[PDB]
Amino acid sequence: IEEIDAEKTVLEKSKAGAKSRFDNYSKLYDEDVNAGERQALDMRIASQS
Amino acid sequence: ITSGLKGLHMAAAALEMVPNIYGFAVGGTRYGAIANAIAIGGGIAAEG
Repeated sequence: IEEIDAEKTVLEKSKAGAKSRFDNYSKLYDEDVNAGERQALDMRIASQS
Repeated sequence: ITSGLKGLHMAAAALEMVPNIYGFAVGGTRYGAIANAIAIGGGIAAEG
């Protein structure tokens, strides 16, 4: 039974790692473009104008 | 170093207005040095 509790601990660790990946990719997905990237699109269209 | 270098072109454009052929033939100056300098400045701003 002590072994099976240690296995619950290792699944806690893997769960925390996958949760960190999920939150970090969701953050970089929803913040889709930066400020400076939009500034680059501004400079190109200023050159076109 | 692109510096607003169009000022440095406009220095030459302003410096070339005066007629240089003297004597009998009078004139000979360019007239379109100004707009040519404004043109090369408009190019150099886009490159910057």
